[PDB]
Amino acid sequence: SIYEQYLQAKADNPGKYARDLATLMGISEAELTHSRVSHDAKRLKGDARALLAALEAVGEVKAITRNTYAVHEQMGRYENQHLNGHAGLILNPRNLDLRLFLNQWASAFTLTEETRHGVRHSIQFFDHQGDALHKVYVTEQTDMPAWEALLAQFITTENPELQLEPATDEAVDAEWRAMTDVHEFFQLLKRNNLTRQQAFRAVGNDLAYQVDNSSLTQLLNIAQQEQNEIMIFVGNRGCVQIFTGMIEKVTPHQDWINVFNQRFTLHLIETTIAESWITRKPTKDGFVTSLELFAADGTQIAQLYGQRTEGQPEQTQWRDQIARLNNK
Ligand code: HEM
Repeated sequence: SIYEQYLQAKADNPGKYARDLATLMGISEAELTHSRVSHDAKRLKGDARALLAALEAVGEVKAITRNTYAVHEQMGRYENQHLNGHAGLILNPRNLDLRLFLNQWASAFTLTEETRHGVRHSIQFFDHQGDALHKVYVTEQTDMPAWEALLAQFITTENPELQLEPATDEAVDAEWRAMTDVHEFFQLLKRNNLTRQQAFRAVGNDLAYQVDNSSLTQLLNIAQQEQNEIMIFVGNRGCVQIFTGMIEKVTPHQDWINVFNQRFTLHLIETTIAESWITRKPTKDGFVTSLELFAADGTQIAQLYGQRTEGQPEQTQWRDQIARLNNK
C-alpha cells in the first residue's frame, strides 16, 4: 500500500533518505516506517526507557540525532543512564552524551534494510508528531548476540496504528538574570510562553545579541586551529546529543558544513542558518556563553559552548573566540 508508494518514490529519488521520502509522500517518517513493517521493519514495544536501558548490553553503536538542518552522528555506548524522570540522561562526556525529553517518545521500530550502500540494522524512535527522535545503528563492534537478544524481547507481532498529534520584556529580562543555572532556561521559556528567539529579542543585548551568519564557520575553524575543547549540541523535540572535544577537521561542501572527527560527525546545512545569536546565561561558576543557530522557521539548528566542568568557570579561550565574531 503506502509501502508501494515508498518503493516507487525511492526508485525515483536515489539521493534521498527516508526522512526526505516521507515528506515527498506527504507523511511522517513514523508513518512511513509503520508501512515498512513486515517488509524491512518490525514494530517494537513502545517503551523508550526499557529499550534504552536494554541498549546498554549491546556495546558499541552509532547514534544519530538530528533535526531538519543538522545531523549529529556519534560512536559510543548507552551507559551511565539516568532516566527516572521526564528529563533523562545518558551521561558520557566526550562519548555518547544524550539529554532526553522522554514524554515525547512515542514509537519504536527496528529495521534491517538494503540501502545503496549495504545492509544496515537499526532501532528507530519517533515522537508524537511522527518525527524521528533518535536512531541507533549496528556497527562492526556491536555485540550481535546481545542486539539479537534485545530484539527478540522487544519485537511485537502487532503493529497498531500510530496515534499522532499536533509578558514584558523587562520582566523576562529580570527572570533571565535571576537564573542560577542554565538548566532553568526551559522553565523560563515555558512560563512566559516564549520561543528561544522571542526571549532573545525581549531581553537586553548584553544577554543575547545577533552575529553574522558566518559565525559558525568562523568559530569551528578557530577551534580547529587552536585545539581547545568545545561542545556541539544538536537536537530536536525529544532528544539532544552533545559532542565534547577538539575539532579535528572541518570541511565545507556546497550548502553544507561538516565536522569529521574519529568518532563524531556533524553534517549541518550552513545555508539554512537564518539567525545567529550569542547568549549568556548565569551559573554558579559564572556566565556561560553560547552560539545559537536558527532556521527561518524558528528551529534551533545547533548550539555551541566551550567545554566546562562543574566548579570551573567558562573557558577563557572560548570567551576570546566568541569575542572575535562580528555583530549584526
Ligand atoms: C546532571 C548532569 C548534567 C550535566 C553535567 C550537564 C552539563 C551541561 C553543560 C556543561 C552545559 C553547557 C552550559 C554550562 O557550561 O553550564 C549544559 C547545557 C545544557 N543542558 Fe545539561 N547537563 C546535565 C543535565 C542535563 C539534563 C537532564 C538535560 C535535559 C534532559 C540537559 C539539557 C541541556 C540543554 C538543552 C543545554 C543547553 C542549555 C541552553 O543554553 O539552552 N542537561 N549541560
